[PDB]
Amino acid sequence: SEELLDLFNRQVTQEFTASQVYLSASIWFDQNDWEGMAAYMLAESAEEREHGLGFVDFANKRNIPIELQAVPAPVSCAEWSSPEDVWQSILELEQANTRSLLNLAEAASTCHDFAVMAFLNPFHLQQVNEEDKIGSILAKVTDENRTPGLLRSLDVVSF
Amino acid sequence: SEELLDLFNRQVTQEFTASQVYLSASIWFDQNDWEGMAAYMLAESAEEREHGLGFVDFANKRNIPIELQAVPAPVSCAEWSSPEDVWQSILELEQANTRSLLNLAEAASTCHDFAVMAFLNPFHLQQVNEEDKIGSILAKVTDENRTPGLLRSLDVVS
Amino acid sequence: SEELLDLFNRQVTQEFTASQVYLSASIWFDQNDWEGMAAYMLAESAEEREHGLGFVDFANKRNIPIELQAVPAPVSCAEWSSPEDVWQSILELEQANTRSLLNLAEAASTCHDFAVMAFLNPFHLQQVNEEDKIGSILAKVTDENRTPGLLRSLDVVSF
Amino acid sequence: SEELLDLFNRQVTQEFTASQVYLSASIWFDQNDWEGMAAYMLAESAEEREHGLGFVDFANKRNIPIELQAVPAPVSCAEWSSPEDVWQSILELEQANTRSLLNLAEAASTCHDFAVMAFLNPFHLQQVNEEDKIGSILAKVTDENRTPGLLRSLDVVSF
Amino acid sequence: SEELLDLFNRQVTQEFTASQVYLSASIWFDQNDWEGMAAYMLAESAEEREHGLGFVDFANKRNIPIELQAVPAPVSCAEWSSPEDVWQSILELEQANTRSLLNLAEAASTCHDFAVMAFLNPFHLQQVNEEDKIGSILAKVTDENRTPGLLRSLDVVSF
Ligand SMILES: [Fe+3]
Ligand SMILES: [Fe+3]
Ligand SMILES: [Fe+3]
Ligand SMILES: [Fe+3]
Ligand SMILES: [Fe+3]
Ligand SMILES: [Fe+3]
Ligand SMILES: [Fe+3]
Ligand SMILES: [Fe+3]
Ligand SMILES: [Fe+3]
Ligand SMILES: [Fe+3]
Repeated sequence: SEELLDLFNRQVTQEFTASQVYLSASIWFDQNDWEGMAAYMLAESAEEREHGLGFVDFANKRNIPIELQAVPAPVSCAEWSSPEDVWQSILELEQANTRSLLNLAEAASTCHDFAVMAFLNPFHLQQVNEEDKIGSILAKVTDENRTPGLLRSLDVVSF
Repeated sequence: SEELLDLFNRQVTQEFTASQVYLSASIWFDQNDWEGMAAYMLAESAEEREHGLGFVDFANKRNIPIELQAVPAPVSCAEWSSPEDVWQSILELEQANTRSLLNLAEAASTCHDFAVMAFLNPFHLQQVNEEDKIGSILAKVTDENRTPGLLRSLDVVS
Repeated sequence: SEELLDLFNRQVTQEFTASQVYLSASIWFDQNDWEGMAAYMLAESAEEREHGLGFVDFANKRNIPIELQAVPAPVSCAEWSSPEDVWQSILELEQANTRSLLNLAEAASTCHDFAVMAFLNPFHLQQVNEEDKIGSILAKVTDENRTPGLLRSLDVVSF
Repeated sequence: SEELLDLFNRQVTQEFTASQVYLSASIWFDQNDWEGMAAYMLAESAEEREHGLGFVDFANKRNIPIELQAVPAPVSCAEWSSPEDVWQSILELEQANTRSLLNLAEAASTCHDFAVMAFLNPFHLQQVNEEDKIGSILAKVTDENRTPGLLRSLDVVSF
Repeated sequence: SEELLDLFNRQVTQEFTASQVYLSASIWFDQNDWEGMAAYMLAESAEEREHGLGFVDFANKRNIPIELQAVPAPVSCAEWSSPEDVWQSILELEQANTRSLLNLAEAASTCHDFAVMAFLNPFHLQQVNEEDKIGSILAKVTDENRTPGLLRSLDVVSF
C-alpha cells in the first residue's frame, strides 16, 4: 500500500514537472521568435498543470495523503539550439509521463485498486494521443528544417 | 509484443469480415423483398467497418503496425432460406466478434497493456448490447414466423 | 445474360478492392505523419465503398445476382517509400477502375442493355474527374518534393 | 386508533411490494424479449413506489408513525411461462392493492378520520382506472395469443 | 425514320393505356374495400399519364408528329378476384411498359438518334425502380394473404 501512495504522489510532481518543462520550451521559443510553437507549449504547460490538479482532487476524495514536492528547475533549456532539440525533449517528457502512469497503474493493479485503475483509463488514452501528436510534429519539424528558413513557415502558417 | 500485435491485426480483419457478412445479409434480404431487414443489415455493415477504422486509427497512434489482410468472402448466404437463418448467422457472427475482442483483451491483460485495455472497454460494452439486440430480434422473428405471412408485418411495420 | 452479369458482379469487387487500397494509402501516410494526405485517402476509401454499394443496390433492383467475393489484400504498401510512390499507385488504381467501368459498359452495349448503360453514365464522368484530380495532386507532389521538406507544407496547409 | 395506524403501515408495504412485483414482471418480459411489455411494467414499478412515498409523506405530516417493513421477494416469476401468466398476476396484484386501500378507508371511516378519507379519494379513483386498464390489456393478450406469433407482433407495435 | 416516329407515338399510347389500367385497378380495390391499395393505384395512374405528357412534350419540341390513338378499355378487371391477381396484372403491365421503352431505345440506337436516347435514359432507370417496387409489393401481398385476414391488416397500416 505504501508503494501505491508514493507513486500517486510522485505522479502529481511529474505532471507539475512537465508543466514547468513546457513553460521552459515556451520561453526558449519566444526568445527565439517562434511565437507559434511558444503558444502551443504554453497551452500544454497549462494542461499538464490541470492533469496534476485532477490527481490532487482525486487523491483528496480517496484519502490518498498528498504532500507537494519541489518542482525541479527545467534543465533541457540550457542546451537547446534549434526547434528540433526542443521538440525532441518534449517527446521524451511525454514518454516519461506515460511510463509514470503505467507504473502507477501497475501498482494499482497489484493492490486490486479498481477505483484508481478506472480513474487512470482516460489518462492512458490521452497519453497515446499526445505521444502520437508530438511524434508527428517532431517528424514535420525535422523534415522542414532540411531547407533553410522553411521551418519558419510552419510556425507562422500553422500553430 | 508478438501475440498482442498479431491479435490487434486480426481484430481489424474480423471487423471488416463482419462488415461484409452484414452486407451479404442485406443482399439476401433485398433479393427476397425484406427491405426493412435489408436496411438494418446495411446500417450494421457500415458500423462494423467504422469499428475496424477505429482499431486502425488507434493502432497507428500506438505504433502497432497494421497490415491489411484480404477480407474473406461471406459464405453463409448460399445456405440461407428464410429470415430466421440469416438472423441466426448474424447472432453467431456477433458472438465471434465478442470472442475476438475478449481474446485481444486477455492478451493485453497478460502484457499489462493498460492503454489497449482502456481502449477496448466501450467495445466490450457495445458487444453486450449488440448480442442482446440481435438475440431479441431473432426471438421475435422465430415466433412471428410460426404464422404464414405474419413476419412480413415485422419488416413492413418496423 | 452471362458475361454482363459476371462483369457487374466483379465491378463490386473492383470498388471494394479500391476502397481497401485507399485505406492502405491512409495507413502508410498516418504512419509516416502525413495526416492531411491520410485524411484525403480515408475519405476516398469511404467513397469507393459507396460506389460498390451503389452497384449492389442497382443489381438487387435489376435482379442481377450478386455474390460477394474476397476483397484482396492491398500489396503496394510493401514497396511505398515516399508520398509520390503512394499517389502513383493511387493513379494506377483509378485508371484500372476506369477501364473496368468501360469494359462493363462495352458488355452492356453489346447486350443492348440500355438501363445498365444509363446507370454507368455518371460513373464514367466521375472517373474523368477523379483521374484528373489524382493526376494533378501527383504533379504537385512530384514538383514539391524536389526541395527537402517542402512537401511537408502541402500536407499541413492544403489537405 | 391502533388499527388505523396498522393499516396505514400495511398500505406502505403493499405499494412497495407491488413495486417489486412489477419490477419482476419487467425482468421476466425482458429476459424473454418482450421489451415493450417490460417498459410498461418498469414504469408501473416506479409509479407504485411513488404511491408508497405519497403515503409515507402524508403519514409524517399527520404524525402517523411509519415503520418500514420487509419488502418480500416476488415469487410468481418462478412459475410464469407466457405473457398471459404475467398479466394475470399483475391483475391479481392490482386487485390486492384495491383491497388494501378499501380496508384502510373502512378503518378511517370507523374512526371518523375525515382527513385520511379525503387523502384516499384520488387513490380509490386511480385504482378503478388501473384495474380497468390491466383487465383490458389481459383480454387483448389472451385473444391475440390464440394465433402463434401474433402477440409478439403487438408488443413491437403498441407499448 | 418512320419506325422511330411510329414507336414514339406508340409509347404515348402505352403510357395512357397503363394509366387507365391503374385506374381500373384502383376501382377494383375501392369496390372491395382495399382503400390503401386503391390510393396507391390512383397515384400511379396519374404518374403514368405524366409520363405520357412528357413524351408528348418532347415529341412536339423534336418535331415528331403525335397522333393520339384510342386508349383501350382495360379488360383484366373482368377476372381479378383477389388483390394478388391485381398486383400480378400491374407487374405484367410495367414489364410491358419496360419492353416498349426498350423497343423505342433500339430504334433510336439504330437511327443514331442521340437526343432520343438521352431523353429515354431516366425512364429506363425509373422502370428498373418500378419493376422492383411492384415485384416486392406482390411478394408481400402473396405471403400475407396465406393467413385469412392478414392482408387486410396491412392495406390498413402501410399504403
Ligand atoms: Fe500529463
Ligand atoms: Fe502532456
Ligand atoms: Fe464490430
Ligand atoms: Fe457488431
Ligand atoms: Fe469507384
Ligand atoms: Fe475512385
Ligand atoms: Fe398503488
Ligand atoms: Fe398500481
Ligand atoms: Fe410509364
Ligand atoms: Fe409506371
